[PDB]
Amino acid sequence: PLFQQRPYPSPGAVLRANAEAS
Amino acid sequence: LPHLHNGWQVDQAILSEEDRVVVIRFGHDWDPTCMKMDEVLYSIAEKVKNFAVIYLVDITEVPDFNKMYELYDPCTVMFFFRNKHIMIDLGTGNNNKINWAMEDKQEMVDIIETVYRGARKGRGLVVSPKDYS
Amino acid sequence: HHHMDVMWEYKWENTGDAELYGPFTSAQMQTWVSEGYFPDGVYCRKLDPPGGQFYNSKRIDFDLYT
Repeated sequence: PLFQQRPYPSPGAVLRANAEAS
Repeated sequence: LPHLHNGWQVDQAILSEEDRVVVIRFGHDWDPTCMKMDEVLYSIAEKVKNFAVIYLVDITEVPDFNKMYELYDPCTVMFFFRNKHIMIDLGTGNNNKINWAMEDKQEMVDIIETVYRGARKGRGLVVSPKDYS
Repeated sequence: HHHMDVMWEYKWENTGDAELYGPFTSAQMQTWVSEGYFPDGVYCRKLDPPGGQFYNSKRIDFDLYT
């Protein structure tokens, strides 16, 4: 289908992204 | 049931398993829905122990994942496998998390076992045996 | 190798009077699926443990058990 839900990132990658945002 | 107390610990937990599904419950022990879920997860833990380990995370003490995992439901249970979030079609429209007190213990074992066999086989996606709409 | 492999039983309609069919291997069930025998699906289940609810085979992936 169109616009299928994508998987969330892993906890490591989440944490890294939060660090990026700061 | 074991708790993870900061982001680093959650990362360690996910990275600690090579051949088992890491099941995480994001929420609050004092929360009613999480109590129901916690009861079920507790009683099925022995059974799933060769293919699955369960951990609890309070999302006030450990807020790091709130925005990205969109933890706005009182109780969220999610699945990981060799450091990849694994999805389940539950016929709910939300393939990323089980966000209700899933009362049926045998059903939870079925789902957890399906995710495990699927994720091992390499799928990033499996479907729960029961449709939940 | 200690356990009996996964084994399936089904019925064509999801009732208590409907007829039960079994036991079949996972590869048997998967053959029947990928050959058109269950277009509208069947109500099947694993035999172990014997306390089991029935699931629509359309939601089941037998190739996971093979």
